[PDB]
Amino acid sequence: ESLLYGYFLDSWLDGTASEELLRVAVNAGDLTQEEADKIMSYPWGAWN
Amino acid sequence: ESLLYGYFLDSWLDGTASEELLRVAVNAGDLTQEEADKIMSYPWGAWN
Amino acid sequence: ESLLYGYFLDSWLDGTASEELLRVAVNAGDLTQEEADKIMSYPWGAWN
Amino acid sequence: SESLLYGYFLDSWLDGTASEELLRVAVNAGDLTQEEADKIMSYPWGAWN
Amino acid sequence: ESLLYGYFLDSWLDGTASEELLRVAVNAGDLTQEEADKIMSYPWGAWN
Amino acid sequence: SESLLYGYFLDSWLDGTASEELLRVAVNAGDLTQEEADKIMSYPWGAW
Repeated sequence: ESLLYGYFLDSWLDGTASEELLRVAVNAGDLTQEEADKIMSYPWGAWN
Repeated sequence: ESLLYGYFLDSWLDGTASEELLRVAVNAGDLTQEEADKIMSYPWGAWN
Repeated sequence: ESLLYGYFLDSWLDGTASEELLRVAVNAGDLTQEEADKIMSYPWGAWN
Repeated sequence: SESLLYGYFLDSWLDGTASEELLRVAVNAGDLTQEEADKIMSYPWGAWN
Repeated sequence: ESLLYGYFLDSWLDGTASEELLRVAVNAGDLTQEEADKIMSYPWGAWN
Repeated sequence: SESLLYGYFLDSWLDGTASEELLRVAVNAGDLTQEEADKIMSYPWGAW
C-alpha cells in the first residue's frame, strides 16, 4: 500500500482532491492507478 | 488489522462517518466487515 | 502498547473520552483492560 | 528504544499543558522512563505556548 | 523514499513551501532532487 | 537514520517557534544530533 494512500483518500472524502489531482499523484508514482480507482469508489466529499 | 482502522474509528467517533460509508470502506478492502462491526459498537458522534 | 493507546490517552487528557468510552474500547479489543486502567490513572481533562 | 509517547509528552511540556505532575504519572504508569521525564524537564516549560 | 517526502508534498499542496525551500531540503539531504521535481509537478496551494 | 524528532524540530524552525537556543537544548537532551541542528538552521526560520 502506498504511504500516501490514506492522505489522498482523506482529501477525496473531504472534497479537496479532484480526479485531476489523483491523476497527478498516479503520474508521480505517489499512488498506483488501482489505489486512485479505489479512492474514487468512495463518495466524493462524503465528510461534508 | 487494517491500516485505516484508526482513521475510520475516529471518523465514526467524530460523527462524520455513517454506516453506509463504513460499508464503502469494507467494499474497497480498506476495512474488514469485522472491523466495521467493531467500530459500530462505539457510540457514533461520541466526540460531539 | 495497543496501536490506539496514545489515541485514547490523548482523548482522556483532553476531556473528550469518558470511562464508558474506554471500556467500549476494551470490549472491542482496541485497548487492554490494563491500558484502560493506566489511562484512568491520569487526570481527566488535564489539557483543559 | 524510545517510549512511543516521548514526543507526545515533550510537546505537552513545550506547550505548557504538562508540568512535572503529569510526567510523574506517566513514569509511574510506564509510559515514560524517569530518564525520559528528566530529558523533557531540561527543555523550557511553555516555550511553544 | 525520503522520510519527509509527505511532509514536503503536504507543505507544497498547502502553499506554505516554496521552490527555494524544496531546494534547501535537497541540499540538506532531506529530499532527493527527483522528489523535489515530483512535488513541483503538483498544483501549488491546492489545499487551503 | 534521522532522529525520531528531526521532522518535529525542523517543522518548529519553519513555523518560527524554535530558536537556536531551543535546538541547543534538544541536542543536549539527545533528541537531535548536532549535525541535525546544523541542517535545521540551514532552512529559513519562520518560512511557513
